[PDB]
Amino acid sequence: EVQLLESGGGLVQPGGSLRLSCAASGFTFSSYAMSWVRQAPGKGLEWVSAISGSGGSTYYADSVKGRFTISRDNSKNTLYLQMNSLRAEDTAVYYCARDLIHGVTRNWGQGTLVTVSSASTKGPSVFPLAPSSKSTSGGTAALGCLVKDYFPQPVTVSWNSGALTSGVHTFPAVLQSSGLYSLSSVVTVPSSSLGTQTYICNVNHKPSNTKVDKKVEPKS
Amino acid sequence: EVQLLESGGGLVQPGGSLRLSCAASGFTFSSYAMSWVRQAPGKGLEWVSAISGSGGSTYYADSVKGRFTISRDNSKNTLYLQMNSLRAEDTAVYYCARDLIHGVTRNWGQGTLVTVSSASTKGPSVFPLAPSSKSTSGGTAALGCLVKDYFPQPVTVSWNSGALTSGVHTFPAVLQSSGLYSLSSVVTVPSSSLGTQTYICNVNHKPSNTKVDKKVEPKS
Amino acid sequence: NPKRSSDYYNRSTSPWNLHRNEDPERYPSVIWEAKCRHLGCINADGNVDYHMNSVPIQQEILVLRREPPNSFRLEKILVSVGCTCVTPIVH
Amino acid sequence: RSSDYYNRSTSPWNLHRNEDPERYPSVIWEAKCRHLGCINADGNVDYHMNSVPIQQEILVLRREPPPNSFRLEKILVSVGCTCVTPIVH
Amino acid sequence: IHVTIPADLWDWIN
Amino acid sequence: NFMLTQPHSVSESPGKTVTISCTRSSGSLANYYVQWYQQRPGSSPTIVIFANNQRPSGVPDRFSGSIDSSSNSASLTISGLKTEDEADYYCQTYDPYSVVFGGGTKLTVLGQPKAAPSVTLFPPSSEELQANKATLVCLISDFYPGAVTVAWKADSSPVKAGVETTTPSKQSNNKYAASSYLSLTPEQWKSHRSYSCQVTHEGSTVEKTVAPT
Amino acid sequence: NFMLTQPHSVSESPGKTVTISCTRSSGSLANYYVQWYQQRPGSSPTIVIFANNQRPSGVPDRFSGSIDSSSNSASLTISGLKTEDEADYYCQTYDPYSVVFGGGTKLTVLGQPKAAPSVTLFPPSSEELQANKATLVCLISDFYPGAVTVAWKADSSPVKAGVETTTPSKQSNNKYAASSYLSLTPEQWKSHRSYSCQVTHEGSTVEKTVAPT
Ligand SMILES: CNC(=O)[C@H]1Cc2ccc(cc2)NC(=O)[C@@H](NC(=O)c2ccnn2C)Cc2cc(ccc2Cl)Oc2ccc(cc2)C2(CCCC2)CC(=O)N1
Repeated sequence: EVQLLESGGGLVQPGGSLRLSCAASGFTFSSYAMSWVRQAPGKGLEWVSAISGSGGSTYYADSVKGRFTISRDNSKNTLYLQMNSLRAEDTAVYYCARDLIHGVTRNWGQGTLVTVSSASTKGPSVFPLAPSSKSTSGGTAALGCLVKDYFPQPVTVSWNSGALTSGVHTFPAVLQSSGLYSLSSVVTVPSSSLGTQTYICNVNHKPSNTKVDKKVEPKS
Repeated sequence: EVQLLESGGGLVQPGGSLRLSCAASGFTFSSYAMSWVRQAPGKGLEWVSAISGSGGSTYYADSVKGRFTISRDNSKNTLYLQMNSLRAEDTAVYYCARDLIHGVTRNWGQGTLVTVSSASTKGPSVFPLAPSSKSTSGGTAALGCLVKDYFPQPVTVSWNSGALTSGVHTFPAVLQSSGLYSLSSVVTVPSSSLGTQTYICNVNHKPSNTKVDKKVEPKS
Repeated sequence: NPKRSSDYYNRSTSPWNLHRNEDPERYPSVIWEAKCRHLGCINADGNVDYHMNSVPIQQEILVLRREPPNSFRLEKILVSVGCTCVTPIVH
Repeated sequence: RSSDYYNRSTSPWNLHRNEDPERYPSVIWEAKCRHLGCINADGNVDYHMNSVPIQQEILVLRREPPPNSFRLEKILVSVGCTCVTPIVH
Repeated sequence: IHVTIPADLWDWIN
Repeated sequence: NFMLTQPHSVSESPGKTVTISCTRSSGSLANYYVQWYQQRPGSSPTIVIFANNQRPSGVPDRFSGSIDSSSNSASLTISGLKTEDEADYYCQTYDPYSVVFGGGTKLTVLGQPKAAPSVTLFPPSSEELQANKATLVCLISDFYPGAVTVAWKADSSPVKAGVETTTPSKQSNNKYAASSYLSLTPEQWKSHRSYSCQVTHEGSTVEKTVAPT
Repeated sequence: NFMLTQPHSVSESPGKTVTISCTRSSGSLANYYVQWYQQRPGSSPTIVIFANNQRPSGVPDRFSGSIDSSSNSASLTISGLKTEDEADYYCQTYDPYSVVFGGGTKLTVLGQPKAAPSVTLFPPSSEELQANKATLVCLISDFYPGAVTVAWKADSSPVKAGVETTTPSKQSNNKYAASSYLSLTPEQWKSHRSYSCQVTHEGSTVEKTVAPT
């Protein structure tokens, strides 16, 4: 089975550099042309660069010429994208792709997120969203966690270390005018379980190495 | 320029064997498929055998399967045809041919005559055909050579070792009811050159390893 | 084995098979040789097309041999690496 | 001088001299595909297929460190080109 | 004279 | 260089045949293979069609590709349209140097049931107020279709300053979710009797209210 | 296996267009390239057309090749026919194993002028007579058309015994040559006053005579 595993994405300042890797397995790597394609959040797919099986021929989109370099190591089954002179507009998920011939992509990787911004890494502050009479109705109570002001994406939230999945709703993040993200995660529980069952939200913001386990309880 | 030179033809007894060669020059021999094609006197062209450039694939006409073997020596730029169990119906001029792909012949050699017969070789008796007042046409006079009773074909005739070519007419051979061949060659020369210029016909009969240089002079 | 390094042998319009040539008295002992699968080439519709031919691409390579069959002899051998498609019309 | 398949192939190639004085043989002729596509029936470069080099792993002699000692190195050389298609039949 | 040769080549010599 | 033009969106009813076209601006469409990709929310693209009309294993027989040289366009046809076919679709082709994707087509499948949103409003936490900050969180979930209007009130007065609302996105249950945040100072929070989040969906408005202490 | 059928002969006047067809008995003609060869008297074949319609350099623009899949036949067309086009023409094609030639077509260019033969008669040489043999050699050249009558006379009497005459053969200039040999004993040669070779062509006769000593 064809596997394409991208690595190397993260947060970089404009003018900065970053090297992406794509580790290929499940096919004879040296006999395939390879490509990089990117996608900015909520936007379309944009071709970046391509390389022949041998590495002898390389191709670039006008938007990245002179700044990016595609290369490959056929002994290591790896495709690279050296990205220099980065700018805000290069922010995107970058996908590695296997081509049957030049321009015919057959397989896509999972992608690696590249963020180019003048803002620096910021771990979130995690606040409990306590259950109350205003978050209750028809035997259910809503409780949650506010994951405020983090950068860059992504964050992950679980409840009670993954043991609580029923009634969980983690919302998509808001991008504030400040340039920072915020998200919330809520769980709807039987109102009779409040002050009997412990509810903890487990927040992880891997870009800033922030892990927060916040206990959420009724207020008194 | 493409050159294909066949060798090896001559007389064989029925049931006998013979090997033909074809020396190729003027092209990259090992990158061409080659063929043997034969032609019995006054009959059509008949494909005999073919071989791939590498020698890895060989092809035979049904009429020669099992009996003939096509082969090539790419280091010597030579094509061979080994013929075993020869029969009278194999009598023909054999041509070497260069193919651009299997079945598409682009160049032909000069051919080599193979005669399959129980009749014995006989070298020619060469007689002068002297010019006289009965062979003169004013300023020009005809003189010649009678090449009598030879077997098999062919004979070749030149005059004065090839220095005399203008006015030469070598006639097609007669096949006598005896199974022997006879031919004549005539040259028209200035009548003023008779008894001043030496005229010699050079007769070659390769099948009997005989060469005859007959001096032709006016009779008195 | 070249099957594990490249799959052009299966994707080519002049596909080939790889055959193991074994010789204990020679170094390397095993040599993989390409043998064209078809006389013609595979066209657009997936059919063997006889307006073209699959031909092996050969390379002259030096090899080590034990002669007589302390001493070693360097011998030149021709090996088929793959196949290409040739046509009688040059453009 | 030994073969003209380089000119007659649907995936034709040119031969380029790779020079290295610290390697034996010093000169190695490498195939470089003439086109990205392959030559079709009408004589046109067709981009529904690609000309790709056929590479061979070959051992060479090298002077390491870069007069007395040598190292046997495995190198990859392009011998010719073949035509590949994205549809396998 | 030193010639750096792989393990498989020396094994074949002996 | 060249462009590929696709419709921004296509809406069709289930069981029907839908066609997504892809027009090439320059260069002959028939000289280069056309690929079609499907992309579901938060997922990598998958190939639906490659080399104009080749369908990989795992792709339903309902998907087919074609090309029209006269109009210089390629088409992705989906017969017996299903709600699971909802996704973004991109056409892609190339020339001897470049590779180009179309802008993408958002495919919508009509006739899905309307679902009213579940709304919860949380006041600022004690911890945040202590840090001299205050955020009201209005969570909106399980609604269909995705169009929703969010308005905030300080007592009965509309408030636009400090509000950040997400564009709604599909959940794993195929309904939408959205959130709205109202940023206030602790002084603004404590000086009003209440704050409300008003959510309008399919002409009905639900209002949630929170008050200090 | 398969056959290729061609007409035994084709004829046309100079400046006109001539077509030679070649019909394949089994297998599709369009799956395999068709070649056409010209063969002049006593010469190797030369290629006129290869790969259905490719004309090598040196071959006049007047020669062209075509194929007709509906009739499973190939054609060699010669426009502006010249006298130098008189020759035998062979079509050739193949299958994945075999290579096949057609039976050949003799091309005759009509309206060529009548040409009287040049006749040379030689008596037996002194050398041959000494070897107890005697041959009279009658050489006939440059006649057109090919039909010729050769008769021998001992004095005025017709001779049929001991005569060997060739069938006329085509020369490179389209005219014909022939030879006739009369074998005699030296006694028969010496016992007659003369011998004659009488060559009749198109109703006109040339008679050459030789006599002993
Ligand atoms: C157009 N042609 C060219 O440019 C090159 C192309 C080439 C071809 C072959 C090799 C190198 C290059 N190398 C081998 O054959 C090696 N064996 C192998 O890799 C080998 C053995 C078995 N399976 N494999 C892969 C042995 C070897 C040979 C050496 C040095 C070191 C070693 Cl380890 O010296 C040489 C002397 C002569 C030549 C090549 C190399 C010839 C080609 C054969 C005879 C003439 C000319 C010339 O330069 N040709």
